[PDB]
Amino acid sequence: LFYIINIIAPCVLISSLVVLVYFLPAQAGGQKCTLSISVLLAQTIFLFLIAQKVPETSLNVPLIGKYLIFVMFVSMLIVMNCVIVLNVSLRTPNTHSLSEKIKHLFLGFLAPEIKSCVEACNFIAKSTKEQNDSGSENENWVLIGKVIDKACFWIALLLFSIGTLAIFLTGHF
Amino acid sequence: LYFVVNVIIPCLLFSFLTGLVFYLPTDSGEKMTLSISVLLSLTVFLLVIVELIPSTSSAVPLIGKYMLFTMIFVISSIIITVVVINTHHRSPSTHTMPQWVRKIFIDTIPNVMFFSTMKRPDVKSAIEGVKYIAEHMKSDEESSNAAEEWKYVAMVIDHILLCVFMLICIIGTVSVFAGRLIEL
Amino acid sequence: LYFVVNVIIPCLLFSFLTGLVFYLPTDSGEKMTLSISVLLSLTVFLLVIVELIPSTSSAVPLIGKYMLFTMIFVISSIIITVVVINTHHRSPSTHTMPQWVRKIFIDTIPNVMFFSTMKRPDVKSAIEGVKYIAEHMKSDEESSNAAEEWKYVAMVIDHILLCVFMLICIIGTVSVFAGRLIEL
Amino acid sequence: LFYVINFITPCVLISFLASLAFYLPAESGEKMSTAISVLLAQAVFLLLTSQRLPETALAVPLIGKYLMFIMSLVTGVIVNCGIVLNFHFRTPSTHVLSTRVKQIFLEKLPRILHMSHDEIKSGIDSTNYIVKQIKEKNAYDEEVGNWNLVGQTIDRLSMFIITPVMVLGTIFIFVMGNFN
Amino acid sequence: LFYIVYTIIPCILISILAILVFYLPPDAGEKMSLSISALLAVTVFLLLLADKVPETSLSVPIIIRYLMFIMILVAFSVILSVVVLNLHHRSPNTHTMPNWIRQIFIETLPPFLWIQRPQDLKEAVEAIKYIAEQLESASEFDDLKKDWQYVAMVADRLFLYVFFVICSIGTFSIFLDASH
Repeated sequence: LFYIINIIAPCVLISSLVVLVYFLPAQAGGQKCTLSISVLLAQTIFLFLIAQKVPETSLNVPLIGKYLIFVMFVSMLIVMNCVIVLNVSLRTPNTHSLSEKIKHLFLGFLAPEIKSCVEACNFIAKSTKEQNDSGSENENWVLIGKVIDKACFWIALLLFSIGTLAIFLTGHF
Repeated sequence: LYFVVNVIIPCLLFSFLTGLVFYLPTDSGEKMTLSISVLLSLTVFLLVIVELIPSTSSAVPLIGKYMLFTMIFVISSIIITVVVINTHHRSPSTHTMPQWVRKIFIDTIPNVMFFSTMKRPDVKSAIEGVKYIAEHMKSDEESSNAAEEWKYVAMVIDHILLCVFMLICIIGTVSVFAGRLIEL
Repeated sequence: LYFVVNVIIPCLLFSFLTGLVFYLPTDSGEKMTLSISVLLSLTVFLLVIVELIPSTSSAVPLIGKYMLFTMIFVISSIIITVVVINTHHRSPSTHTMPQWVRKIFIDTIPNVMFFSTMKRPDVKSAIEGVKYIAEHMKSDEESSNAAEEWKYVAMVIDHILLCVFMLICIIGTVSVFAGRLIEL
Repeated sequence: LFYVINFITPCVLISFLASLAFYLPAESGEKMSTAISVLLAQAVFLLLTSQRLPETALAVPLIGKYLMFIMSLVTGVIVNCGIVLNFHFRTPSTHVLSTRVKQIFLEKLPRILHMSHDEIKSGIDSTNYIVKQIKEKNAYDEEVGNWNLVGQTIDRLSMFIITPVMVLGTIFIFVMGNFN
Repeated sequence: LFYIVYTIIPCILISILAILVFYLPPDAGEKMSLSISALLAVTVFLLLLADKVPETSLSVPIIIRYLMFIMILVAFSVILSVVVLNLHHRSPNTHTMPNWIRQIFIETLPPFLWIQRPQDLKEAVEAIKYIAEQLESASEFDDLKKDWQYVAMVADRLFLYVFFVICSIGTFSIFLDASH
């Protein structure tokens, strides 16, 4: 009961915060990396906290230390995946290439004054057209990012729940 | 007196701040700034409390109880703030606003928020070009209107949540401590 | 075994995170956020070393030398990140690209980066106004091209530095640690 | 050797990182971020050093004097970074660009530092309105570009003025200290 | 002397930070960074003081009283920054600007505070007119928004000055009282 109330429960609460990053938007201003790296900093604090409670013999790693390492690593993976989503959503036809594979997977299953005036109107319309094309590509890449958000949300929920329950019901038995 | 001043008051202050985050408009992109810095301050204060209170295990102290409620309080706040941000930046291409969301949060709820102040030859080619620019502007304005509707919904959620979270902070605060206060 | 899990694993995480900033695009305003936060994490870790390892002054421990290496490593990565963001925002009006810079970083080196996939009455007033609009679009596109050339140079710099930094991370780590580890 | 390795070199490096703030452009909105994290690490070093010495008050140790001085210098750099962003973002509607500032920062220093049928009538009226708005925005923008250029030139001049100052201050103090 | 250095100097520099946050322009998007990072400093100073004051629970030493006063001042500076940012980011779509705010903060206070600032041709004409209209609509929306943000600006200046006075006077008084 002492370990549950003072170490286990506070640690679990903080660590469960990493699953929130899947409901942040995957574009500039979403601050997936801000959040995730801050959660990782709290996890470091937990590692320091645990160093103060386990026994001083150095022949094995305690079970609780194993578990902390595992959850820290899973959190790190999810920060990596947030960063990858940001990279994917801000892509452009110029820097990268949107393979049709990705598109199927995500967008599928889941007087001289008159002549100069007319020339300038035509040029104005053409420039607007060009700008709109470029933009259209950009919004395609934003929509892919939003699909990836949904999919990764479900993966992360499942993984965290399962992992935690099993590891902390082994100790209770 | 020693424990009040040295322990309880800082915790009150941090509770207040975390509660304040809900008055910050989403258009100022600093909701995640504020909420994650509050969370880190709370984690540190967990550290503090374990440093300070005794390490007995017979029974949960009053400060233990209060610390747990405070931790849940902060966590809830943070999660709903993320929720609002996510709602506001909701893509119309992949999502469609449910009718009941629009009816409840845009039409009726803002009206019952009385104390608030929130709103309740080549000439033919030239001519064709001009027409194309105008119609493109039309379409951009339509897209922008849908985006602005989403932002409006976020704003009216913030107002309502500001009310609601002041109420929750009060209720919980009174319940946690009144029993023991009267006991003394 | 006790020292590995208690010391080296956390240090491995931090080292790995360090270089991750260089794959993050500059478009997301968070390259300095991420790298500086990694640096701070390492500086905080120096507490852990100091609180764990023995406090003799006769000589420098193996993990002392390794942590000094890691300090310098991190600080180099962050300096180059700053450099590239500075270069990306350079303005044509003040800064004109030197010829050698263009010859090397825009023409030569991008070719020899095989692994990367980076590319290498009123009628008169109306007519004059139309002409004005069209020339203003001309000008906007020109200033954007210059600025785009600066952005392109920054992006190529980032790619190259990613590759170099991952190699240097690896090399330095192996050399520093294997040699002692085999003795154990 | 113990103090040089454990105490002096980490602190010195960390402080040196404060000079990078000046080479980081104002447009990249991360001057404050960078400077405030530097300040936090310096706080931490101060906490570290307080624990290493006795509580006597006969005199401040030499290494303590040097830490005080160098912290204070660094804090001056941070404050100046903030001031520079304040200057860069001033506009005609809120500030006055005096002649002295123009002369200094747009002519002299850039050179010294070697810096590099009524319906149709209403439609004609609407196109003329578009052009009028574009012209207004251009004058507005070129004054805002003046301000931009001022900031850039301040960056360059600040680097060239601050890095040598930090270096000379440090060299002199430390050669004095090597002769002890 | 000992106490002056070891406690008062670091405190001072953190108080200067928290004051400086009110000179940062709201457009920078850095007020919350500065202010909350100042709050982190203050809580760090409380940790710093823990291991120097006597462990008895009859009363509170004067140095802890001064730290708590300084902590509360810094908090209030944060708060007011967050208010100013709320004001700056208001728009007609969210808020209706009241008459009293406009009268007090825009008309009256600034002078006192010293601030003082053919079918086809018809078709094409309709398209041009629409373009112009869009332009103008955006301008009007921005103008209301800028009135909000101007109100924010003038409140921020006023807080700057007030906090500077308040911090200087209180710090001085406390310190002389302690060193007598």
